[PDB]
Amino acid sequence: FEGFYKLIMRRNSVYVTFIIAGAFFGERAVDYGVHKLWERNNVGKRYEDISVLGQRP
Amino acid sequence: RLVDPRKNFLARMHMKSVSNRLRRYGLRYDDLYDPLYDLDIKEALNRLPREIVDARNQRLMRAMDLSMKHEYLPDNLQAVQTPFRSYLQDMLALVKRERAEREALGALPLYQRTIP
Amino acid sequence: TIRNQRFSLLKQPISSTLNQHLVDYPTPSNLSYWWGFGSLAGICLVIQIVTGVFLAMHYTPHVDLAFNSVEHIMRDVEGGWLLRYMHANGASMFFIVVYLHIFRGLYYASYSSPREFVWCLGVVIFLLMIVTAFIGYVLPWGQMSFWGATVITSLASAIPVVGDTIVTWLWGGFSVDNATLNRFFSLHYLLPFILVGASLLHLAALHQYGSNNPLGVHSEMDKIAFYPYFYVKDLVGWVAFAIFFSIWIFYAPNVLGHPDNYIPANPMSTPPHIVPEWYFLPIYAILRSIPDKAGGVAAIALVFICLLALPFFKSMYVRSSSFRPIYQGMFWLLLADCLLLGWIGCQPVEAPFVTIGQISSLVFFLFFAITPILGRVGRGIPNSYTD
Amino acid sequence: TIRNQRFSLLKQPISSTLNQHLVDYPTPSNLSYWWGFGSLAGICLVIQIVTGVFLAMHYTPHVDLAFNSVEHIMRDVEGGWLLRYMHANGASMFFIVVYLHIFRGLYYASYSSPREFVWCLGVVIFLLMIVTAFIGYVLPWGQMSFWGATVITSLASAIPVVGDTIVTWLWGGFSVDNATLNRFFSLHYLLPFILVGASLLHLAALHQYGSNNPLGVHSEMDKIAFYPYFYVKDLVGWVAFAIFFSIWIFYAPNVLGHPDNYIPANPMSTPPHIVPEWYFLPIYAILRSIPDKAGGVAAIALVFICLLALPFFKSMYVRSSSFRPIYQGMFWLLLADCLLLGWIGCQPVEAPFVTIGQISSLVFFLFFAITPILGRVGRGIPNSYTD
Amino acid sequence: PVKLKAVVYALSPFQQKIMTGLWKDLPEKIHHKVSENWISATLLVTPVVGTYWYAQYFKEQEKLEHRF
Amino acid sequence: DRLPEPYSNESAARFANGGAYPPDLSLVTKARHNGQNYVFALLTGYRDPPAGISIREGLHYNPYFPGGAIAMPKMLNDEAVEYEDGTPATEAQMGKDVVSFLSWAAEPEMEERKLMGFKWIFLLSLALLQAAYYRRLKWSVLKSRKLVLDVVN
Amino acid sequence: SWAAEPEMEERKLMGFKWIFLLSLALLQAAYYRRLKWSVLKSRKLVLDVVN
Amino acid sequence: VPATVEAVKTPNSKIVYDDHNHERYPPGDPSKR
Amino acid sequence: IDIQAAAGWGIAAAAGAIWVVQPFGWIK
Amino acid sequence: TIDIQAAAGWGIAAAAGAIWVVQPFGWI
Amino acid sequence: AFAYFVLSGGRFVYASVLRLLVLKLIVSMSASKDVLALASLEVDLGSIEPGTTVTVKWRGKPVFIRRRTEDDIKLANSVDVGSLRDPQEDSVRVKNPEWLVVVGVCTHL
Ligand SMILES: COC1=C(OC)C(=O)C(C/C=C(\C)CC/C=C(/C)CC/C=C(\C)CC/C=C(\C)CC/C=C(\C)CC/C=C(\C)CCC=C(C)C)=C(C)C1=O
Ligand code: HEM
Ligand code: HEM
Ligand code: HEM
Ligand code: HEM
Ligand code: HEM
Ligand SMILES: COC1=C(OC)C(=O)C(C/C=C(\C)CC/C=C(/C)CC/C=C(\C)CC/C=C(\C)CCC=C(C)C)=C(C)C1=O
Ligand SMILES: COC1=C(OC)C(=O)C(C/C=C(\C)CC/C=C(/C)CC/C=C(\C)CC/C=C(\C)CCC=C(C)C)=C(C)C1=O
Ligand SMILES: COC1=C(OC)C(=O)C(C/C=C(\C)CC/C=C(\C)CC/C=C(\C)CC/C=C(/C)CCC=C(C)C)=C(C)C1=O
Ligand code: FES
Repeated sequence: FEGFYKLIMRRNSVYVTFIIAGAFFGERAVDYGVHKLWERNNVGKRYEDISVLGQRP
Repeated sequence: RLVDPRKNFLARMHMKSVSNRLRRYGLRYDDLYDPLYDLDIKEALNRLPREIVDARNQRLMRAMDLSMKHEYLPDNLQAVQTPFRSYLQDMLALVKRERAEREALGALPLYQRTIP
Repeated sequence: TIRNQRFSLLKQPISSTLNQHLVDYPTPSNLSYWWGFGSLAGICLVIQIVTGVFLAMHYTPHVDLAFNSVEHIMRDVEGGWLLRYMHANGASMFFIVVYLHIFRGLYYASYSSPREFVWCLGVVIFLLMIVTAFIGYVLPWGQMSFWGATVITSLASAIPVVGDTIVTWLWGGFSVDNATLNRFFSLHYLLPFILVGASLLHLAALHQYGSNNPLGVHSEMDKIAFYPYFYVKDLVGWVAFAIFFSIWIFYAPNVLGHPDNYIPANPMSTPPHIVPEWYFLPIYAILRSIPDKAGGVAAIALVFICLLALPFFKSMYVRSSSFRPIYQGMFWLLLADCLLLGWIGCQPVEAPFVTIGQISSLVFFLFFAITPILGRVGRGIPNSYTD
Repeated sequence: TIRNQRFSLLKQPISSTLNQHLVDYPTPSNLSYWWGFGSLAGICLVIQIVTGVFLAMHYTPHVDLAFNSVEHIMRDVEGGWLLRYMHANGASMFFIVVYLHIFRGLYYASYSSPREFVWCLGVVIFLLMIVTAFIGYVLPWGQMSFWGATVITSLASAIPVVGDTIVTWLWGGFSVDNATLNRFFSLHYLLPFILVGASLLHLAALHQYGSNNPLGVHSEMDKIAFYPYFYVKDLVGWVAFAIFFSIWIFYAPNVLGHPDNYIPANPMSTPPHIVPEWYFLPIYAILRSIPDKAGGVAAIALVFICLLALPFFKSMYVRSSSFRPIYQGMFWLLLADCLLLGWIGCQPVEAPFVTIGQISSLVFFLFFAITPILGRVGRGIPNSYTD
Repeated sequence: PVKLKAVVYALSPFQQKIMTGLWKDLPEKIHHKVSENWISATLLVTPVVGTYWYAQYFKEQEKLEHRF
Repeated sequence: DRLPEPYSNESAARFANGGAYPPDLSLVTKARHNGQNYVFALLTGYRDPPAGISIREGLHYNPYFPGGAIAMPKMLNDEAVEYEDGTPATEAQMGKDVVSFLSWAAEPEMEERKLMGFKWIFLLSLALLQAAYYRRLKWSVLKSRKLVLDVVN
Repeated sequence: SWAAEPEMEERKLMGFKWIFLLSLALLQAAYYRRLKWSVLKSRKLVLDVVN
Repeated sequence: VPATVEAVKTPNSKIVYDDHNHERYPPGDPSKR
Repeated sequence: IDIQAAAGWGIAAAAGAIWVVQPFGWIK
Repeated sequence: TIDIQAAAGWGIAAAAGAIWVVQPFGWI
Repeated sequence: AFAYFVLSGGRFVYASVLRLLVLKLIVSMSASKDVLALASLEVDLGSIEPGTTVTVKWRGKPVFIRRRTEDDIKLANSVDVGSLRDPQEDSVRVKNPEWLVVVGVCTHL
């Protein structure tokens, strides 16, 4: 808690790492959340939802 | 002339609108005449007494501060404004008269604009 | 101050020029958000160049391969669709930002003294933007690319003596063909660099006297440094622009264009609806209004002559439309006229659009004809409106 | 004085920058003709850009059309043989002038303080020239072009972990193919404009302190204006260069080249002799003298590292070789060594050229290792040679 | 340099609220925007809208006249 | 390998179709205004011409086609195709399905493009809120300032 | 030989013409440089130092 | 006496800032850094 | 102030490399 | 009255240069 | 006077060199020899039904052929020559009163 907190506002090197980590985790969480809502809104329309998927003849 | 407010009512509306716009910022009409626009205004301004030029500069700083803040002058301050009280037109006209007299007699100008 | 020791690193010779021109340059404190479109235009130029250099790594300027290589970018190149849509929609965004940039100057009389050279350099820049975007639109080699090039390269034929000679030399042959496409690609790579250099001269010319302000008055009493105040102000516009640009790139990537460019070029058939990009429509409408080929080309040239002659017209010493109610009304009529001209350009050449375009073109030219006499009459205002 | 009126137009703001940086710039009066190769290199860059832009109007960057488009330039477009020979031989003239320019800086120690940044910017320019000329040589898509691009992109494989992935990323696939040729064309149009900017910064860095002189001494007591004295001296060099250039263009257009590039690229069979352009041969020689993959690439990087570290060595306070007999003698041995390395690169890899190339590479690196030692020992010259 | 006589008091950016001023005196802001610009908005919208409707009216009458 | 071509060249296509060339359908939904809707309406819009309109021999009437005379015959008839999933192959079902296939063929990147749009417009809106706060925080010292001058009017 | 270099005859005529013309320009270039510099190269400089 | 002269000669601890754009935090509050 | 800063900036550089290049799977 | 002669002299030069750059002897 | 005479001699070469280099770039953009070698051919054609228009190809110039009915010929002969922007008669533009053969390229642009 206080250990990381005092390092972030005191050293710019730590703060820069905090920005990089936030960009990494923040973008991944948004990408995951957007995909979950995309899957929910498109039930049954996916490529793997095809009933005859695997029997061409 | 059609620009006479007393004779033409359209000019009366034009003068009223300009006065109202100027009064909101505490600006005189002669404060809109900038010395960078031409060298005659700069010469006329340089000939004016210091107390007039200092007051012009303070009205301009007040107006630029109001414009930056998205504000107008308070109505109490707006009541004491004199948007059309002149301090430059007479001196500007004299400077233009002197410039034309120099040109008529074939003399070099006292000042020229820098080629940008 | 004797500079024996080294002070702040931004004042060293390594970065003194950048400090005085980008970081500490004094700027009027009352600048509005309408003054942030010059920096946006520079960013749009950077986007166009960066995406264009990477698109040229996959594009083939041959009539037999141009259309297919663009489709190869959209389908096969990893991330190709994004580069193509950021470049196609980027040209439209560039023109939107610049059109707003120009009309900001008209509203505030930014063209007036002592910044006449800034306006004149901008007009040359606008010409470079028009030429650059047009020849780029021929590169996909679609139906509108081919027939768009057939018209503009024929404009030289308005010259009586050497008009046909220039048309053939411009084509590289007797018709629009691979010679025209190959030479248009080389010019489309070179002109953006010339446009970068013209922008640097444009910024340098403005920095000689500084920026104009919404009040249009002397601004030396209240000037602040560009950084950080107008850096963060411009950053707000940059992020808001990115959202607008993203809406087109990801959700409406083809509405700003025409579907006919998705048909491969056919020199035999002709589309029933041959129109330029939306940002060339107002110029196109003025061309179509005049019922004479020679007169139409002269009208297009007269548009740029009127723009170039605007700063040098003897005028009143008041700049801002905030204190010029009559000129303020003229400006809003001109803006509506420019929108009307663009919409007419998309309309077919038939009644009633023919008459409307002629009236619209007449009103556009009236703005530049009425502006000088407003100044001459307006010069007597302080004498008339006494205390 | 009070600048109330307008004096000479050169001192007006429209041309004051050009006047101070070109017409009236203070220049040492004793500059020899060895100081005229900077303007020659600038003129060569302009010639390459102008001829290249017009050649790009006829060239097709496609493996099925690149070779034939160059032959179509030579045979079909009027004066196209002149544009192609001017461009092909212009790259050789550019390197001849820049090589003489670098050696003037070595002889007169123009890299020394206070001109370290000028030398460092020159090394960056030299790297840009090498990359620009190399990727241009791939464009004709001959046998020399294909096998030339195969190994330079393969140089990245010297990196152990990620070396293979960089090679495939540079190729755009798994072999030198149309993807490689198309991206090489885009970069070949862009890098010449980056070279223009780098040369302008190079020029700006030099103007901070002024040019060095053949005596290597303080020159502030005998400076003269660049115009017209060093303009008319540069004009003599320009005409003399034109005669030199015209001889190569009109009478020996293919002597500075290899006939193998007139064979269309064949990915199946390598030529028995495979060499770069002559101006890349000294780098070729150092690469082939190391009997290791990674060692060869490391030595190439060490060449540019040594060129970058030269101005920062603790050196004596005497610049010109005309007062440094030991340094002057080493310079002439280095010049002979660089000539030998270029000749060695043209030779096949076999005895005795392997031993000769190894020794020549050692001598080249010994120059940059001994020069700092000369400075430290030479520091005590004034205290030992007493009147 | 311009000679200036002035007294300026400033407060630290970290001692004041940053965003709540956006929605302060909103009725005054809307009234100022409408009352000062209604002529300007009229001069821009009316010619565009009026011309657009006239063209559609012209097209409708022309289309109906050519029918049988 | 690409999808096979039905004809050797354009001239062979025109000769086998009465002089009209069946256009390539890779980008047809993008190459026409309202492409998805227009193709469906054109496919399912073959009907008798209005009174007073005669169609020359070899052409068919279709109001959606410009001019009304199309050289393509009604090809989407009931049971023209056997579906492996068993859905009834009606005229509208086959018309809807082929336009869906044509839409994907013209825009195979739409799903990736739409997913990128939602994520980055949301992220840029968050940055816009921070950008406004950053601007207002820096400018607060200037906007709240009290300026005292001697001038009145 | 002609098929490989069909422009040779035109190329050689151009070379003789322009190398000859540029040689005249080089002779004029030397006169121009030595005319502008003569005022500097023949000047007499009187200074105060000896050693 | 001019206002600027009066302000210079009379320091005022009860300073009032313009509050149209920003409303201040109560004096004696910790910084929002 | 020198060793700690060097360690901190090296950590940020390593974090940036893992963030720009994602070597997930190469960690074997 | 020498500005007029200057204009006429420069007009001859402009005409002479025009016939020199473009040589329309086969067109006249 | 002698110096100006000598300097003008080299100025002759400089102007010629500048003119040559500028012209060489300009003419390089003109039509190439392979383009000019494809500017003259001949094509034969047949017949079409009345009231129709067939477009043929020559060298980037579509050719409009229209079989005009007798009613079309009367409509094309009942117009004032003076009102025409380009004064021309129907007969001087046609050989067969039924077959109109024109190049289908607008003279405007
Ligand atoms: C229906 O029909 C129409 C369209 O179709 C759909 C349109 O889309 C448009 C819109 C188009 C425009 C508004 C653009 C028109 C404006 C301009 C300026 C034309 C743009 C200009 C060009 C295309 C010309 C390209 C330029 C060149 C070839 C430059 C040539 C010169 C060169 C390369 C250099 C010359 C060389 C020398 C002097 C030699 C020495 C040089 C050195 C550098 C050393 C219109 C109006 C239209 O009615
Ligand atoms: C690529 C195109 C352009 C770029 C990059 C550009 C860039 C800029 C920049 C950065 C500024 C200063 C900041 C600003 O006022 O926004 C500026 C000011 C200005 N520009 Fe542009 N500009 C472009 C096009 C134009 C055009 C086409 C015109 C006019 C036809 C023009 C006229 C002006 C004027 C008059 C100003 C000064 C306005 C003032 O100070 O109030 N510019 N430009
Ligand atoms: C040096 C920088 C530039 C390069 C290398 C470049 C290159 C290209 C290339 C290769 C294409 C064809 C690929 C495609 O069709 O998308 C293209 C298209 C285009 N470029 Fe550029 N370009 C550059 C700058 C610009 C600029 C500054 C503009 C705007 C003025 C512009 C406007 C266009 C347009 C409108 C198209 C056609 C887009 C379309 O409809 O497909 N480009 N450019
Ligand atoms: C933007 C400017 C430039 C453009 C557009 C350009 C364009 C081209 C083009 C299209 C070719 C292929 C045609 C041919 O092979 O002759 C080419 C070849 C070449 N360019 Fe450039 N170039 C430029 C600048 C340069 C520069 C600065 C250099 C030297 C550093 C250079 C060196 C070469 C070389 C060596 C070749 C191959 C010559 C050969 O055919 O043997 N180019 N260039
Ligand atoms: C694009 C190619 C280059 C151009 C156009 C260029 C241009 C110039 C010019 C105009 C000067 C001043 C006049 C002169 O001394 O000749 C100069 C000086 C110099 N250049 Fe370069 N240069 C180029 C490449 C290089 C390279 C590759 C180096 C070596 C790394 C270099 C090192 C220097 C040095 C040391 C000076 C100072 C010379 C002195 O004053 O004694 N330059 N350059
Ligand atoms: C479900 C099957 C088909 C679909 C979805 C389809 C789609 C299309 C489309 C979108 C067009 C262009 C519409 C336009 O120009 O606006 C077209 C035109 C045409 N199609 Fe097809 N097509 C199909 C099958 C066929 C078949 C089987 C034939 C011939 C036996 C054919 C012959 C033609 C012809 C000749 C044209 C040109 C019509 C004209 O130019 O008037 N099509 N088709
Ligand atoms: C007070 O005055 C100022 C303004 O007015 C109020 C401004 O608006 C801006 C902000 C806007 C700028 C700088 C516009 C960008 C500059 C130009 C010339 C427009 C086009 C620029 C391009 C395309 C950049 C490309 C140039 C490159 C890459 C040069 C190479 C250099 C490097 C890679 C380092 C600044 C800094 C400013 O002070
Ligand atoms: C027989 O063998 C050999 C050849 O053959 C005949 C040669 O000719 C050469 C000549 C090559 C030399 C001297 C070195 C060339 C040096 C470099 C750095 C070229 C490498 C650059 C390439 C391939 C293009 C640069 C790519 C970039 C910048 C990527 C673009 C990316 C972005 C913009 C993001 C050598 C040594 C050789 O031994
Ligand atoms: C006393 O100082 C001077 C010198 O000694 C330091 C010189 O040696 C020279 C002569 C040599 C010069 C200027 C070499 C510079 C060459 C460069 C930067 C590369 C080629 C130059 C180009 C492409 C011009 C780019 C510049 C601009 C402004 C863009 C516009 C130009 C064109 C469109 C052509 C000059 C004029 C000079 O004064
Ligand atoms: S090209 Fe036919 S009217 Fe313009």
